[PDB]
Amino acid sequence: SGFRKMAFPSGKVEGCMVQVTCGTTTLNGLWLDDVVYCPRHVICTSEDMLNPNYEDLLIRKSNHNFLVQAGNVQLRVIGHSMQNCVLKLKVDTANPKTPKYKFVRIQPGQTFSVLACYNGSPSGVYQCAMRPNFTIKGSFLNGSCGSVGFNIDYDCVSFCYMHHMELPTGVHAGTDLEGNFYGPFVDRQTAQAAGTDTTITVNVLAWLYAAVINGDRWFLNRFTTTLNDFNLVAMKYNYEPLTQDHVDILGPLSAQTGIAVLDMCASLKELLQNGMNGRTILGSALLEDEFTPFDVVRQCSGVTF
Repeated sequence: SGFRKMAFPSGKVEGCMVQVTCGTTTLNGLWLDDVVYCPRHVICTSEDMLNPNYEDLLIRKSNHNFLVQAGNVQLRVIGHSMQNCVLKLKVDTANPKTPKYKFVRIQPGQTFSVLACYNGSPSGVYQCAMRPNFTIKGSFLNGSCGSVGFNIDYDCVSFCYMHHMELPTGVHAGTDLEGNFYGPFVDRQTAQAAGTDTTITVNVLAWLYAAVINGDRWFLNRFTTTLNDFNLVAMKYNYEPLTQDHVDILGPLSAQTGIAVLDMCASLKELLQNGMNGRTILGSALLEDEFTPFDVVRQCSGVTF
């Protein structure tokens, strides 16, 4: 028992992190097989970021201008190309620690682990979610760019995020590993603001199931609701609409606890309208939405990698 914000073990990813320098800019790269992936803004000066023409800036760069260091040892760059907002540096050595891997593009509501890195060295690991406004609420200092987000399926690492930028509201934007930004964000120092940070309803319900499994039961009431009635109330509180597909996804947690999804929706409706009255659920005074149904099943059944 107990329920914690749990990250994937980071060992497989620690083995892929390198340092990339172009002139005075140092950030992180991901070394898989004989390719190093990094944010294309590695080629930019502070001044360049106000209005960069990446194709024009790249013409001034050769292979030998990209300095790649893997734990104190220099890698030889034999090719470079830009794909969307990432640079692909071809190196003459395959990473001997390359895990089985995939590049995925995740949906809002999906969670992943971040390995925060500086100068190609791991600092820490933590769990995030892709927000409905396509930002993440990370922890990233200057130097953190090229840090990656990932999920592990037994022995296979699915890379879903590469860190590029911070919005002045303190939230984070980045790309998939094909270099496409999540959401409308661009790698330019121009006015960009996040949209409404809506709450991931299906994730809140998963976490309420987690609470019941772990004996935290004070919020269970004698009520039920309908999807349409729940969604009338949810919308008022900037919760995402709940769909029949979401109900189906919560099936396993419903079955484990014997509490119908619509009964748990009725408990959530009462928590939204009444508040917590100074009580806590799984050590939180807020409704937590960064656990997916899959995350709850995994943590409550002890799945390993």
